[PDB]
Amino acid sequence: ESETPNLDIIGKRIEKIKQEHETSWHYDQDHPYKTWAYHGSYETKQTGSASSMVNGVVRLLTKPWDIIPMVTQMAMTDTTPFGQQRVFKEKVDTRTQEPKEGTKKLMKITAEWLWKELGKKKTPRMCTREEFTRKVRSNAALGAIFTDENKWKSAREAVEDSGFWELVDKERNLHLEGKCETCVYNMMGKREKKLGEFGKAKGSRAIWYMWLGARFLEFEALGFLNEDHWFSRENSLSGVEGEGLHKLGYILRDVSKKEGGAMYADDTAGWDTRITLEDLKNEEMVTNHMEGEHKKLAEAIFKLTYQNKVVRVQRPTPRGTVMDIISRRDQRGSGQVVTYGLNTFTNMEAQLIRQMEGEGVFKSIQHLTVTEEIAVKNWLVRVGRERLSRMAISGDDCVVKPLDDRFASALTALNDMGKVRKDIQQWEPSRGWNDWTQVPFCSHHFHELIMKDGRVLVVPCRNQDELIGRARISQGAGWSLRETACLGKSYAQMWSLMYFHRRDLRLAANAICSAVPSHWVPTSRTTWSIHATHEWMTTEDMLTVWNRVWIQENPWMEDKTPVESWEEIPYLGKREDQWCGSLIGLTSRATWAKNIQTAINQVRSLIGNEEYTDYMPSMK
RNA sequence: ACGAUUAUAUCC
RNA sequence: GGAUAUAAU
Ligand SMILES: [Zn+2]
Ligand SMILES: [Zn+2]
Repeated sequence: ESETPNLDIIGKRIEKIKQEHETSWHYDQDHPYKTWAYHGSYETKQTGSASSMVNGVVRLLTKPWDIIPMVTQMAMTDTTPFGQQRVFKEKVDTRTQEPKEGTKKLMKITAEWLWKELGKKKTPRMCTREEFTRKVRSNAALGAIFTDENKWKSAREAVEDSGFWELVDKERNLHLEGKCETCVYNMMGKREKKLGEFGKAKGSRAIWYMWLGARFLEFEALGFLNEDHWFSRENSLSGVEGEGLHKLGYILRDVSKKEGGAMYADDTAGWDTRITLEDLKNEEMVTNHMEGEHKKLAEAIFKLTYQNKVVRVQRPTPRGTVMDIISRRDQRGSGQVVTYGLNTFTNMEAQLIRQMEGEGVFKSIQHLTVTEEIAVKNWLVRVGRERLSRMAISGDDCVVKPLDDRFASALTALNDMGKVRKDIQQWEPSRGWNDWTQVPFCSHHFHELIMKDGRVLVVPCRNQDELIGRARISQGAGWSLRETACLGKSYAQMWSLMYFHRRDLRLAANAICSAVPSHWVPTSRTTWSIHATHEWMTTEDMLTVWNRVWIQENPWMEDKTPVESWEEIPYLGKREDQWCGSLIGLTSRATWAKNIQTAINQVRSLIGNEEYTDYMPSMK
């Protein structure tokens, strides 16, 4: 299970790091790395956090959930080097057994077919520095590894300096030689909100980012997959790139119209970690569709920086905090320019193969019969593009409506490819949904909503406890009321646009809007401006948003007749609202709703003497 | 100091 | 077009 570094590929980098840190370079033999080649360590200062901050306005306005642990245990993640290392031991420090011969044959035939179909109406191309210069956020991370690279205070200042692009040229000229001297990953813990356990916040995932020079070189050679929308639903059939979250239910309802079995949406456990060097090499086949200088640069990124990664990660130790130089050949580095696009690719390929195994196209990994190989190639030819349309795929999240239900029990290939399902035994047959409105996708399910007009909407919907929990906490420490009042309204605005159809969220949302100064306009998470005459985001121009998104711009809404009142906008049926976590019918909820003006007036008085508006007469 | 890819709102 | 905020992979 040990990792075999190629020191002819990653060797010059590890050395350059060493040289810049000679006063501290040691070789800890207490290093915990069981499946990653460890190369050294040196001293460094801890970054990260594990605190969470209370949004007082929302917590005061959501009292019935105080008693609900699925709300109240929500916290920010632990991104300290402790939190990272736990995540590392649990998820990133693992090995996937190389797939069997049959599997590798299935994967290559399917990868090669896929790129030819993705390339029928697109052509790979280099991206431009001007293109990079316009896209990059101005405060995106510099991520400098070497001292030659730590000259700028922002990415904007950097891409407007000749000396930045001189560095980029030095590595660019190496890449065209087949060598790499400077592309090293940084590491951090994903800052997000997770349910805690036993009074401890938990880390979530790893985030790997190279420096801004390297990130351009990625973008130069592979950005075209994103910039030219290769994984659009139009181009790839299976993808859903570019569609927002509210529109995804419409994409699912269509998929459901196909004749087939149940609808399956099995999560893969730690997808990025389970990406194998075979995967990494099937993904590289896109270079077969490239040319000239472009082909060399794309090969350089793939072999020297994706299939040969030098990662630089923090580990707590008794003698302060240290920084390990570790290296892995396989795995997707979360934060590579190709993360979203190439997870969609490989997942498309995976599910297809799983579709094939259910249909009988091949009977066993380890061995692909000369005859069977012909049947696979002819199955893609015959039905492959249709099989792709039976799927909705967003990176590793996927929904597959297969031909029959033998899909559920077709798992030899999926497991051998390393794509182990989460929360189910390796060979436990799969759970499948016969009602598309209950299929999870991009952390939601989707309800068909009949309007008072008779028109139908499809709307996103999740367990309420999940949404209230997240509105009630925030980045930071301690408690806050004024500093996160506009943040509460932001959440309220989201509840009214996406989840207007949950009684509790629309009530809570009008409450938060009523309790927050109406003339305050957010300038950051914790700062704002005050306009003397204008209110911000009134219940009327909230309704303008609801129309603009759900009627005017909704391509599944042929009748563009607006709604004139918030009372026109319907709700889910009570039993469904209840099923999806609503508190109606509980006694705590009734009291909360009756005395809601009393709690609004508390928050008002706690905030101070500002200007307020009642958003509640939208529900009478 | 603050990844890539993306949707939406808002402010300019 | 940018920034801010939220959300998704
Ligand atoms: Zn390089
Ligand atoms: Zn629901």
